[PDB]
Amino acid sequence: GMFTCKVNEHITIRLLEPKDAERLAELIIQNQQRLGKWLFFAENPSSADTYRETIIPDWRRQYADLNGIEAGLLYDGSLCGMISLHNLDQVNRKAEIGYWIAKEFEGKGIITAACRKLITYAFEELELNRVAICAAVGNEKSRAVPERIGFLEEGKARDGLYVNGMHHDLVYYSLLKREW
Amino acid sequence: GMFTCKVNEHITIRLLEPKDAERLAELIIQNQQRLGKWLFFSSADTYRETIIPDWRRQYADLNGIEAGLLYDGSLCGMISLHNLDQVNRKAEIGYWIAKEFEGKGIITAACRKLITYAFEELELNRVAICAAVGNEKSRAVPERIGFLEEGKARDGLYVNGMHHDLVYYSLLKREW
Amino acid sequence: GMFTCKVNEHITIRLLEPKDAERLAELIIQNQQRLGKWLFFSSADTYRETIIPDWRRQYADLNGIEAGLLYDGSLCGMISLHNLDQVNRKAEIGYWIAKEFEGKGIITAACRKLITYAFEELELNRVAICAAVGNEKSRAVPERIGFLEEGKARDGLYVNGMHHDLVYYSLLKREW
Amino acid sequence: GMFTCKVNEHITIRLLEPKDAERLAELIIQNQQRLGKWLFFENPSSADTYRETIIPDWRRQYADLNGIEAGLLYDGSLCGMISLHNLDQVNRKAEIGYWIAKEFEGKGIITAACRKLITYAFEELELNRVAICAAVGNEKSRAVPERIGFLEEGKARDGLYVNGMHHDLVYYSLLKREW
Amino acid sequence: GMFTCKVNEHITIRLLEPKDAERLAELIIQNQQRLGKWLFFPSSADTYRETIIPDWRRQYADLNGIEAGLLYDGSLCGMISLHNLDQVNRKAEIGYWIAKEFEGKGIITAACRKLITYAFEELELNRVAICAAVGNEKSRAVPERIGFLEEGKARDGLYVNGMHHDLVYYSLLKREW
Amino acid sequence: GMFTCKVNEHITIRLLEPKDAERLAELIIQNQQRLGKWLFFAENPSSADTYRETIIPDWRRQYADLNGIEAGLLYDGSLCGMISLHNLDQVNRKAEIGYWIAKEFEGKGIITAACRKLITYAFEELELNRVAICAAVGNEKSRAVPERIGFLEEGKARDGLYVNGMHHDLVYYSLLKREW
Ligand SMILES: [Cl-]
Ligand SMILES: [Cl-]
Ligand SMILES: [Cl-]
Ligand SMILES: [Cl-]
Ligand SMILES: [Cl-]
Ligand SMILES: [Cl-]
Repeated sequence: GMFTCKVNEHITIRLLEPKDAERLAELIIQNQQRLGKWLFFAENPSSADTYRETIIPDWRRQYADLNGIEAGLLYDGSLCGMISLHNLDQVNRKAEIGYWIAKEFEGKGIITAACRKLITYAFEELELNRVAICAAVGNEKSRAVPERIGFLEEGKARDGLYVNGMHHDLVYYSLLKREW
Repeated sequence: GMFTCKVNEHITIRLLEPKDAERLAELIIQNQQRLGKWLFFSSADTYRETIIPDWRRQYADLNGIEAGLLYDGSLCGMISLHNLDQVNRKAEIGYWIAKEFEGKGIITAACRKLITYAFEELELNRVAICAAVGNEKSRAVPERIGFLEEGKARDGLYVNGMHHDLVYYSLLKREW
Repeated sequence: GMFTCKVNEHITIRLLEPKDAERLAELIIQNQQRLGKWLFFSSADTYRETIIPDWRRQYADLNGIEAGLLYDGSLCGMISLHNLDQVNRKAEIGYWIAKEFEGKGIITAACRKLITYAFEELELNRVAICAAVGNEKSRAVPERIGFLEEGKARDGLYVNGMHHDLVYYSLLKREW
Repeated sequence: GMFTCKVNEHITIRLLEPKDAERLAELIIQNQQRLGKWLFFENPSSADTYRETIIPDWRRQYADLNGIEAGLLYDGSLCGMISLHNLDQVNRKAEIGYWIAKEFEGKGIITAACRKLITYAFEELELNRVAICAAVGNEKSRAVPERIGFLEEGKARDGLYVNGMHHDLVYYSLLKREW
Repeated sequence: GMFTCKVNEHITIRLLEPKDAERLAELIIQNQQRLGKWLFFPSSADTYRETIIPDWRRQYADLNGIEAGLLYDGSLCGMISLHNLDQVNRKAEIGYWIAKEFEGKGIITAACRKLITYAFEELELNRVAICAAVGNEKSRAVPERIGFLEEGKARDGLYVNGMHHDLVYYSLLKREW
Repeated sequence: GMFTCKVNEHITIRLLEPKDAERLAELIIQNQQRLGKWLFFAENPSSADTYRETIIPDWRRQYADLNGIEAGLLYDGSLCGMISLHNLDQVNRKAEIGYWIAKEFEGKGIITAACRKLITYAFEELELNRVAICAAVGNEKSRAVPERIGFLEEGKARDGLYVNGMHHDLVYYSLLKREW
């Protein structure tokens, strides 16, 4: 990585590249039954070849054009999962954050730390005013993230998700620049 | 229009076209300092050359409809289905109408047709409407129709300099 | 469809959609023959991802309309306004329909609507219909509507290894 | 011009470049309307728009292989355009059009350039049919197809809008088994 | 072809066309790699007809470079290109290769010369450069016959089947004309 | 910037963004009657709109597409120049480096320091074999950069540069990944 984001001496964020195709792909299979509650939706497989030629390239192109960041999470130099800034709406000065992490790395404080830099990035660099995270109401290591950083529940989206044939509610949390 | 959507008499819905440009801009200037609370917000050339055509390509590519409203054959506003998300089987609906035509019950009837389309044609499960918190006129729409208030986005809107909260309403395909 | 053209209680003309891909291909195969005599060109895939997407985009950009014909609700064929030439204020109209439905006077009634569009909305001065010099059922159409024969295109067609001539018919605004 | 079409010691045909802009805008205005009849079209556009849009678009079209929009060069310089359009591959046919300045009339330029274009059409493209149409009252173009061996096919009623009005178009086709 | 560059009575240069795709693929397969040294180093008719040839054409339409075929007695014996065009710096490079079957007939030299006049007279560049693997006699000789001067070496400029070789560079200045 | 390259405590490298256009354009008008010896010619120089709408966006896509870097040099926070890796030839495993700096920032070793990070990346990530740098023959300050890091002079380009009306020679320099 020429351009990189050091979160701490253990956590690193960087934009994927095509050569990241294999690990991501494999890294999404090793956890292929679960990873849908964390608003992504890999109930039906990654491909590696698809990631190499289309998804990652599209992701970079998007970073190039400035609508968001689809990035990889790194712990001791290995892809553990991904973090993301999306639904960027400059006029309204806001974006949302998503993320997910391989089970093995659950519990080391990765996502929470990665979100913090990403939050700092969002408020100081993009001069955004609001950042939101959402998570399936249902159970959450994921809701736990906005709650240690200090977001506020603001609402629910009834049937906001459609994972594995099932309808779930989505709960919204938001954090304002002045509160941060 | 070859292709059109009759809501009832007086009220027809249709994609815009380059030639709608001079009037769309006129209609937007006479209302400039309002559409924003209505979640929208101009050089009538830009619409002809860039914005109307983009809205059209976007409809051709199937993600959303940005359409014009017509009262008795004239453009009096817009209605719109955006944030289409086929994976979560949900979308959202926005709208705005020129003062001139307020109170004749257009938006409501227009949304009713749009929701129908969302629900039996795109087979969406969820439809939301979103309104700045202080604008009773828009909120009145989800409310007569039967949506349920779902939450707020703190600081959701940035209208001419200030912060305002947005409030969401939703309708499920089964409550319909 | 949000946006249709209702010809008349049986017949609606409407844009095609990717999801028409499966029926559209079943309907061309069961008619792989007969169809180049009505001057028309693969898989439910190529239609789903490439052909219809471009027709729609063409419509969004304003050159012509490649629409489906719908009898009592389902696709029975397609009607077309092509070679739009604005400067010269003219265009052509082609069309085809599945055998299943050849008796219902669909093509003619659709054509009649599209003609109205060409002259009243597109403000065109001229519309032409073209046909294989030997397709009596095609030739009938312009003729019944009142088009004049203008001439022939020598070898204008190449249908399966062989070539056949094309006959032109035209209709001027001040006649319709 | 690296790649070129030598009609004869006198006439050459070749793609235009952006640098040809100045002299195409200029050669056309020298002659405001004498053009919509010649089936171009008026309100003559500038050198910039020819240099940055029209000529590049013509070249890309040639690269993709549908049609030629080429400049006509009479002994060194730009005296007109000839072109191959409505190239219909499934029906194996195209249409040829052209125009030259009032200054180059008489020298058989169009006729000569057409021939090569046609020859290309029939054995390279392997097209079956080549057509030319022209305004009924525009003997100058008409003499061309009649000179080469095309047959009058029909007239399109009101097929042209030169300036303000409408005139009819007369058609001429030339099949392959036939030249 | 409508548009053609006539080098001489036996040699013509022209843009390739999709239909040229089967012949280029074969011409390359039966030569193969002894062309990696030329500066070419595979893929099919299919890839040539639907991607490589079109990009080539499109780049000719855009006025950046020429990728053309060499024709000996109406037939494709190889290619020549004007690449790395740099209009601001008034310079370009020229490359080529022909099939063995057609070696020794003076084709490459002949087309280079034509290509050169054009680089100098019509595009009005000041500089023209050519390069070649340090040990590719056949290729190095063209520039020297024409009167290009060796300008320098690019260390490890080539990569031919896992080995790296040096590139030697020759330039020719307009006034040296 | 989220993703950057910390060269050292004062010098950072980053992809430029549309909002850097005003500063880039001004820096370019400010110099420019050099900037030719430096091998970066606008010729018909900047225009803050053009860099914002076209030039900076394309550079960003190139970075996404993975074929080069057009980055900004920041001293203590702000643009003082650009570094660049271009002519990326993955097949021959080689590429070239360019860079320019504003006069007021001359002589602090920004370029050298930044080229080393760039090289590192070139040799240990794109895994290139060769890296070159070229410069105007009489551009002592530029020439100094390669020679200080230990490249070797490889040859000359006769009239390779064309500055303000006239021609000058380009001299080439190259570093082979096995000399590191
Ligand atoms: Cl965590
Ligand atoms: Cl209302
Ligand atoms: Cl019928
Ligand atoms: Cl003549
Ligand atoms: Cl030789
Ligand atoms: Cl330095």
